[PDB]
Amino acid sequence: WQECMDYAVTLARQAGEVVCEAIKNEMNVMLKSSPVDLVTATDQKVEKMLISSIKEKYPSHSFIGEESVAAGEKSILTDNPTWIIDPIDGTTNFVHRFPFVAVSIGFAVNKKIEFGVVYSCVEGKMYTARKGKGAFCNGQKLQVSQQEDITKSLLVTELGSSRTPETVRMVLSNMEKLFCIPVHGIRSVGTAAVNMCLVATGGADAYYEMGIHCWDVAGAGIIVTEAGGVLMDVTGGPFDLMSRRVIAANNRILAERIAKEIQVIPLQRDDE
Amino acid sequence: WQECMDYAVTLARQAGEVVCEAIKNEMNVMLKSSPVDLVTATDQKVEKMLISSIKEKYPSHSFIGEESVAAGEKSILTDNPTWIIDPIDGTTNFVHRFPFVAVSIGFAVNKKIEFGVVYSCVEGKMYTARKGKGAFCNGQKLQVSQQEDITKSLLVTELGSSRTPETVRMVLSNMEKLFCIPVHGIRSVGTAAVNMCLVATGGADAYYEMGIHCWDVAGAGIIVTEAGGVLMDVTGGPFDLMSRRVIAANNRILAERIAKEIQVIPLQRDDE
Ligand SMILES: [Ca+2]
Ligand SMILES: [Ca+2]
Repeated sequence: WQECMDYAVTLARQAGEVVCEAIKNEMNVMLKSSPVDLVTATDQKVEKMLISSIKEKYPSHSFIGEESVAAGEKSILTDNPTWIIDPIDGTTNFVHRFPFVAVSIGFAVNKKIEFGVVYSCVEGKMYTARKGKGAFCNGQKLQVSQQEDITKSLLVTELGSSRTPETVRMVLSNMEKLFCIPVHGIRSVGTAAVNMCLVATGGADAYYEMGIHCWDVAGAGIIVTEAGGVLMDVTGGPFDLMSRRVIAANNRILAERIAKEIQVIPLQRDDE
Repeated sequence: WQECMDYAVTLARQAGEVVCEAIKNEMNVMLKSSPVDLVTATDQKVEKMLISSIKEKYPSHSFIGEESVAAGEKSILTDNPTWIIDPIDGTTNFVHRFPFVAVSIGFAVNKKIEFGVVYSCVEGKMYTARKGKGAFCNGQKLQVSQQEDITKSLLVTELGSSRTPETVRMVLSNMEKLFCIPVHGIRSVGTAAVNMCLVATGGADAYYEMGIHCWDVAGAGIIVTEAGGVLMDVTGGPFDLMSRRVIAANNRILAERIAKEIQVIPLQRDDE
């Protein structure tokens, strides 16, 4: 695994260089499933780069990538060394030049995540973690916050990709329950990976969301657990990479409390 | 006014250094009017520092500061040279080490903002604007985005300091109307002054909020207009620095469209 990991880091860093030049040029903005689900030619270009480079040195391995699944590929995770890639987490941010866009590379062996690389381009911050070895941002070790009281916590979440009134009302209703506990506040920078990395640095205490996909959270989940945090399903049960739901918190006390307060939204899983 | 402005940029960088050393330490958080309305000793220290230094060089000048008003001073704006200060915009972010924290200085003469300085401490980004002279971030000229189509905008807003069931429901109800137009998304970085500065850079298209105060928006408002944007009331009327409500937008087509969808919350003015 370490050989794979340091290749992943040189790859994440050059894919990030591509994204950072592209953000300052004109862009072709295209639509995937709706007027608000967006893709650009840079997304597709970076995933092609990443998957071809990895196949070259590791032909035996599997790949789950956002744009590949958009081009009809499948997201079923098997025990084979799988690379789970999102070339640009933050495409809406990227299109707008809102300054938070990340490349996320997650690696799973036996359906368990072994390492994660998340590179935030505009900030120039590389976050990395390998199981048992700690979580880092540009060499500095990270640790989650120590907060255990929900009325003193700062949470991060997103409003989601749907615009169906009933799903939207459920998202907002869940934000209302949390907000009125009361919590100190809720933030949204626009990318699931960066939201989870801010939890790993201790800047936020918890992140929760329903509607994400495995490629958005694969790389950052292990940066959270290796910074001392916790991953959990919104049922309060164990985290399932393919279920489209995640609570990533500094500790089990806040995660359980968030799960107790929010209601599950119906969604198709990534392996269905 | 240019000498005042050169001084004011020196002060903001100094105060900003105080805030950035202070963020790395343990803090005693105090409460003001509710359990989510926070203040720390640094808020007060940086504010008394800013007013002492300016009052040394400029003894005829008036001041509106957040903690000074919290200490019984009055928020009235007259045609006198007035410095409008918030020592730390983003106290809740400061407390959690969530990295968007700003020092803000607006200077008004004849009740009109002449110049404004906002220093985002943890990023090391100094934003400045002088009427008729343009807005800059660290020496780089800024320009708002060109978007005139609401269904393709990215908006920033906050969830507000109130936690009264009714007000929270109107804030979220207003947010649901805009979300469902649709728009591309909504972000919240935790501070009025940095949210407005992201509109000035073209990274977001508009910012709206009700419940803010004249010290939160005095420094950043001039930066948005000198970058090519407009400030307006949520009612569509003229922007009033004391009415607790603002739309800072790239242009009047987007600002008026946002004013159409959202409903006003009754608020108690700053000058009463
Ligand atoms: Ca993506
Ligand atoms: Ca403040």
